[PDB]
Amino acid sequence: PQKTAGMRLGNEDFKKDYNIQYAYMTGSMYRGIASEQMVIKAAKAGMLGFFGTGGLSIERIGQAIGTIRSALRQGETFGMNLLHHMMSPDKEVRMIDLYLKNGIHLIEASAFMGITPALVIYRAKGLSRNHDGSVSVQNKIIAKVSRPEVAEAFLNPAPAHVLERLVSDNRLTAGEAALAKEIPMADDICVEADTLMPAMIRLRDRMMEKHGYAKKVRIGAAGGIGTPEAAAAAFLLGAEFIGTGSINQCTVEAGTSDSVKDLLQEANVQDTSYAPAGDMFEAGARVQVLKKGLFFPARANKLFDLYRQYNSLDEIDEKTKTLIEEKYFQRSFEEVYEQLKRDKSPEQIAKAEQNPKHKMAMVFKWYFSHTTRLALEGKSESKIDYQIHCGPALGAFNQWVKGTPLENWRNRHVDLIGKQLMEETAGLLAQRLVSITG
Amino acid sequence: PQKTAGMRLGNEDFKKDYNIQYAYMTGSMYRGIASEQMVIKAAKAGMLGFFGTGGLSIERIGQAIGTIRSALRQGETFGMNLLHHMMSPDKEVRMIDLYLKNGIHLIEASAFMGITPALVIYRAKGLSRNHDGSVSVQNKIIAKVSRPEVAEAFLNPAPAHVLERLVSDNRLTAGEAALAKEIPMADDICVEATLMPAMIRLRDRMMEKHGYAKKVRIGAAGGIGTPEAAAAAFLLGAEFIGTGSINQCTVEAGTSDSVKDLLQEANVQDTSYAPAGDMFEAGARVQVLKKGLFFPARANKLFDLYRQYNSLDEIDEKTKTLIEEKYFQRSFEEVYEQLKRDKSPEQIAKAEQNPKHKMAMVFKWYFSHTTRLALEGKSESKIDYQIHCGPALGAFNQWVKGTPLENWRNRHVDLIGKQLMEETAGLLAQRLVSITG
Ligand SMILES: Cc1cc2nc3c(=O)[nH]c(=O)nc-3n(C[C@H](O)[C@H](O)[C@H](O)COP(=O)(O)O)c2cc1C
Ligand SMILES: Cc1cc2nc3c(=O)[nH]c(=O)nc-3n(C[C@H](O)[C@H](O)[C@H](O)COP(=O)(O)O)c2cc1C
Repeated sequence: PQKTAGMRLGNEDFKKDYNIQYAYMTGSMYRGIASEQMVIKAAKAGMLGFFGTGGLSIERIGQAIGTIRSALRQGETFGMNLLHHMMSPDKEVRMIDLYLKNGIHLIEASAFMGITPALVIYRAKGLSRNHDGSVSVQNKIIAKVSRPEVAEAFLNPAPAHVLERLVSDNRLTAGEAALAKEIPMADDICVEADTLMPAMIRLRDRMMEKHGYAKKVRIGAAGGIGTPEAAAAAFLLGAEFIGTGSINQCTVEAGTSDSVKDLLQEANVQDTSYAPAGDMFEAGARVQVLKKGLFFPARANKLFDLYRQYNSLDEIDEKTKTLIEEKYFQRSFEEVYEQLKRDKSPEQIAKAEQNPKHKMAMVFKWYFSHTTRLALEGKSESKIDYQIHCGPALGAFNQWVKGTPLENWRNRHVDLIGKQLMEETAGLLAQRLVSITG
Repeated sequence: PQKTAGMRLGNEDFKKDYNIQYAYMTGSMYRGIASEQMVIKAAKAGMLGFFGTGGLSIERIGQAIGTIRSALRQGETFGMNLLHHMMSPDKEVRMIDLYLKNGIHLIEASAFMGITPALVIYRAKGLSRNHDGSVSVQNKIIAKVSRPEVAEAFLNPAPAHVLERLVSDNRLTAGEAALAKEIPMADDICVEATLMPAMIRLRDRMMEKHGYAKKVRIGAAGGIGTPEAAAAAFLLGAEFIGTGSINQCTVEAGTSDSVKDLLQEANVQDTSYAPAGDMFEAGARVQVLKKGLFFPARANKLFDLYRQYNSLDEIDEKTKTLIEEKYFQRSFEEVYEQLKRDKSPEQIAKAEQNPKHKMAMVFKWYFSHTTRLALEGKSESKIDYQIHCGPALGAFNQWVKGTPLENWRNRHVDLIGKQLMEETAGLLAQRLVSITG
């Protein structure tokens, strides 16, 4: 049907199920960096886009839904991020409720460690038996995971004790709960690898045998993909669809500042490094960020090293304490904590007043939200503090398109770079088959 | 025709130039772990083998050359490691001199940060002008590198100020130095591991810039222990590949049976990083076998102490007692005295003046000692064995689990090489057909 080589790549049922032309998804990016504009542009070009709900209010998310639906008037598929946080399980439930009320039938579920009541409610709500014997699934889930045991949890049906409970509470009907037993929690697993693939594929096959699901759950890959070569490698290793992230932040459509994008355009492969994440600061979770020309990585790492050794804010020696206040924060510890009193819940403050360790993290965490805010806002002339999440994939992309019309991010459109990546990926793949069988 | 699928992989001129059937090399492994016997077995099977000269005497290396040549009597190609050390600059020069004096026309050049006088001497010596105006290159170099700027240095001709100097000193003739201007430093770059596709563009850029007659190929090494890994490398544009870890666990490898017994049981997750002896101070790290072994933690500890204190005395008596009793089984004083016997007066002199260097020198004993423990079959305590190894071996082990190849005593370096390349070829063709169908 006039479909290009790029469109032939990856699993056919994946493309059919989501009514898309490419086995390709743009991954969520928090605080709307994966913007309404981006999701709309991706949907209209026949690929999968997810809106970045991370760290936005329910009211704001609902506003995003309305805008996207209004612009998508040919039944184009699109998705919403559902980002798990250990501390705020009610935000997730409220997000699901918003999704159910507003027609959201596709989510990217990420950072989950296992299956939650909210996910089960979403998966099972609306389930009905078709006359032809099949299960009518209203609400689809693409689970983004890095760990086999989380993948496995998603390849299994909704756990029975959660269903039983939700039926008791009249959240699900017995019929919905019965139907939920014979389908997996996720329709697709996006394996995020920022060598794991064959293990996940073997795990998938085992789970298909074990449960005898009617429809195969596909396994895709994301992480490190910014070039035709990287994408080709992912498909060789068994990816049945692929996802990108870093390259999409550096486009016209991305919901971040022009200054951020200017920085991102100049990134090379070596220009990123690891730094702690705000929302998982204590645990020691780390994420990749832009390094070249920026102080944030060193500074964020420093604050973790101080949390690590001392047990309170007072314990910090006055010379570094003066460093943090004057250079990092441009604010005193006291000033920060008082600002935090305004923002946070009384319960959280109370918890900090009793615990000097928690009070410390709480104050350092301000740096992360502050620097994120600085980045999103175009304003600061000092770019030195900008927290910018980014992997080497972008660096690779930049080198790929060096000296091209695509070099300037103002000519980079999320749907077009997506298309070109997939078409060139396809050509590269075919070209190699020519080479080795010649 | 009559070439297997495995032999078709990679760049054809790479295979032609080195008169081999596979675009495949076994990497050097120090102290003769890449043994004469291994290099011979690889050469006879139409692949590239490099002898592990690292940490051996010039006399020992010269003896290795003789043994290898005698067994290779059909003009089979083989190579020698040239391992750069910042502080043994004369060993390199003497190694080059030995290579020139003997039949060595191929080296694997590794750990170089840029181009040195010794490398230029090697490259430029044999040079002759061909009748057609082209440069006849006698002495070939495969540069193993991780950094773009080092690769670039190798993709460039011998730097002019080094040539000019060597001519002045009558090490090179003006003719040799002239010819050297129009050929690159290396014939091949083995990129040691997203860097892959980047390096290829850099190569192309350098080809355009200098218009070399022969293309410099770009290959890949690191993490390759299975058909999948090897298939991925070629798909990503590798024009040849090199392996290391999988070869240490073969009959031919020059290390102890007990080391190989440990290696046979390795899984992907059973390795970690530890500092390297020869580049201890700089903070260079290398991958080693971890599971069941104390060496990694202990080697790391010693670096943390070098990092922090500025002398041996400064170490608190409780950790000082740990190191002496458990790590070394010897006192600091006993070690230093042993070192006086071994090392050059010049090195002792430097330690006597500098307490920082004296410390490293003493900690470095641990590395040479544990390396020796591994090479020798003897110690029943395997706990201190320094064994270099990456996850590639773990992957290989899982690949051959429950097969005749499971026992390392049935693992031959040439045969696992062949099998890897043949299966790599089959995997690529079968999957590319599937994926583009
Ligand atoms: C700036 C940025 C923000 C991101 N935010 C989220 C997020 O909020 N939730 C989520 O599940 N993934 C998030 N991701 C991950 C991407 O969706 C995608 O999975 C990942 O970036 C793929 O890795 P790659 O950049 O190497 O292509 C984010 C990535 C970036 C670069
Ligand atoms: C035990 C061992 C010793 C090695 N010794 C050297 C060496 O002396 N000089 C060198 O350039 N590379 C040395 N290497 C690196 C290998 O030549 C090869 O490049 C590398 O192991 C390939 O990575 P892989 O193990 O993932 O296959 C050594 C590797 C191992 C495993």
